[PDB]
Amino acid sequence: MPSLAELTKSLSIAFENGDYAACEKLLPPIKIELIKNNLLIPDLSIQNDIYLNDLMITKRILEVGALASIQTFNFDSFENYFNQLKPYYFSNNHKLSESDKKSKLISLYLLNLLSQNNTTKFHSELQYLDKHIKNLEDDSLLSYPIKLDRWLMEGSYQKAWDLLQSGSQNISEFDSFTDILKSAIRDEIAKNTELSYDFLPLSNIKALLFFNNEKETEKFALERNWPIVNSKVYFNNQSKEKADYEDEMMHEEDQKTNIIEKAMDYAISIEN
Amino acid sequence: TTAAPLLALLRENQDSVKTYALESINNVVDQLWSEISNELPDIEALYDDDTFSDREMAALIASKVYYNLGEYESAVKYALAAKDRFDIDEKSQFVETIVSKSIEMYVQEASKQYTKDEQFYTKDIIDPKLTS
Amino acid sequence: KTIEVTAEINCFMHLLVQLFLWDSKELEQLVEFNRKVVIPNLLCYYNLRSLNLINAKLWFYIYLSHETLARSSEEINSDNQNIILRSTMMKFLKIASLKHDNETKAMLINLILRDFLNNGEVDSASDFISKLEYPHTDVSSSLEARYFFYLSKINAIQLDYSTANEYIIAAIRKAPHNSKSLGFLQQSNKLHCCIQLLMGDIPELSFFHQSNMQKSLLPYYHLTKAVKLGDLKKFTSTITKYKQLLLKDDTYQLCVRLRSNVIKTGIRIISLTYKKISLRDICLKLNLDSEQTVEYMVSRAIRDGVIEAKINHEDGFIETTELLNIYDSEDPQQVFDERIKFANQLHDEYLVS
Repeated sequence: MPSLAELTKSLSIAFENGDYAACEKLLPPIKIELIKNNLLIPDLSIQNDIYLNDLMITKRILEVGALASIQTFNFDSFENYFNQLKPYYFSNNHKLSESDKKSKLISLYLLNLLSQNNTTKFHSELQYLDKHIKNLEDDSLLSYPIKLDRWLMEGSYQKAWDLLQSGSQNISEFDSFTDILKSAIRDEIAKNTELSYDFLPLSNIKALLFFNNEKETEKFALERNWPIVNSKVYFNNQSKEKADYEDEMMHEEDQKTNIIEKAMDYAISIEN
Repeated sequence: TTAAPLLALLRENQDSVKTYALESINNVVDQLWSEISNELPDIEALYDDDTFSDREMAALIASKVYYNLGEYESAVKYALAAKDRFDIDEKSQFVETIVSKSIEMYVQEASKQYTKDEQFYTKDIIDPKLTS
Repeated sequence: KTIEVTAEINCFMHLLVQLFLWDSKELEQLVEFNRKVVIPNLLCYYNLRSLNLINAKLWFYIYLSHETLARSSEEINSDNQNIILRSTMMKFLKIASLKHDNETKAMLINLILRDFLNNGEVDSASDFISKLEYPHTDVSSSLEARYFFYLSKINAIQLDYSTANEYIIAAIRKAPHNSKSLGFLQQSNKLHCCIQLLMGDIPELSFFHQSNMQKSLLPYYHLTKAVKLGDLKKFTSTITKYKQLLLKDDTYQLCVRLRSNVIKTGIRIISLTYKKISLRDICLKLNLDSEQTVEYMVSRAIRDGVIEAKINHEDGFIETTELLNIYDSEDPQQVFDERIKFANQLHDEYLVS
């Protein structure tokens, strides 16, 4: 936004030319100013007021605060801004305070939601959008997170990895997520491999994990706790007893005992 | 139907930021409660501070939520601590219900306490708040 | 005086009711007035014991019109009207006591649960259900099925195929007569078919043929075959055709969910039972499905539990287990415990009556 004489104007100009840390310092004083205004929380007393120093101003300020938060690598704060910002566009319906950076925040928000590994939240967000059909398909930006979410489920790790590396969005602020997402996939791929192969070459595992330096692959094989013999990794699919609990599993002994108690349930149901 | 703008602000710090949300949330707890229940640990966190003395106003919102869940012993306690915002002459669905439970709790306590003592209501053995 | 006052209050319930469906003046126009009778001068008169002197119909009809959007298509695009109704009904659920107002408590749960399912968070569900759980003697069969249906759909989103299965099967029992064997039965049935597909595979299509509307059944058949036969190409092309269906039902989410399963079902048919099965046959099939994840998919399958296997890629062989004479000890343990439970519950039902 052009310079006039607010904090709001200066913050938008700063973010564009860099200055991300400076912007994060500015964000609590910027908040303070907003507190004075009653227009910070969105109202349902509007007739349809979408002017600057109504909804529209308040929207623009939150967005810039969301973007600053990403850049600083402060995903929780992004969510805070997003929770605040999100009604302004629409809850179910509102058309008159729409933008194209909207598309990019919600997609950044889906992905942020993905790396954390919650299917239910993901789906829940898609539903929240103004329509099921219109929004999910129409937006280029939205397409990246749905497609990545489908293939992660599917087993098509390589297509999804490849799509993030080559991506347009990778330059921007999918950049932030790329490091988290890479570790998550590579972990899944190492477990598939652990199960499937009795033995496999070291060269093969370095390429599947999406390394091409020998040394890193030795560190990861060790982290995973695999023996390696020369030229080959050997795999042990290596169970232990337990992984939390839930009886029918033995606090103190006997499934036969669980049968005796459940026998009292059906043998009381006879006698009388 | 979202409490999310208001609920988001509790997770940020500065007393001003906490104040701005609290009072918005207070009016519409009864209405907005489903969403507000998930932010409950945080609302308890406001309460447990005593450098930030709008503890009593946290407490009052939290009580409403505790009622709806069905932890009545817990709600009653927070309702006491709220003090000058627990007024029994207002007589809403909120106020009436926790008042009922309050008399209930004194009565229970007063059985056990009569058998032990014959002066307990004049003393600090039981809660002055309950007594008042 | 007692008799006169009751008579009026009943008279009003009829009058509003008759005045909707077949005698309204426009449903959207009328909402204000319905809201006006409820909030002052009605809840105020009741001593918190009403079950029959307020009814689902009033809230059902008002809310139904806000979601129709073709006899309404809003009156404020800010979304003030519908948000306020969601708040007012949410406020009522506090007002329906946790010891009294029990039938009326449940009707509120169904409406609130719908609105979150269409477009919202469905983890907002979680509180309503806990609150709902208290002794009931007065919640009717129709309401129960509606409960079960919203509940299954939520659990389906969250990925519990099993919970939603037991509830959905329960749903289509009791309620269905001739007024619940209509549109409601159709919604329920869609979900019940889907659920079986996701958890595993669906029973035969023979039964469903005579027990439902035929118009629905043809699109459902098309969807089931694609999944069962396992071909991806079938599944997309089919998904494309019945876009209109999945939209009406509020099941666009199926497209994401079913896809993994289809690809899995296409390996599963193939009986990899010999000591070694060659790699080539499985790569050959996968190429059509998957353009870069032929090895990944065979691996993915093994980790899932679809096939127990070994692969070496040096020797290029799959060694596998016999996918035929499985089902041994402790498979009866699961059956034996579960079937006894089912027996005890039926004996209990004999004792009561």
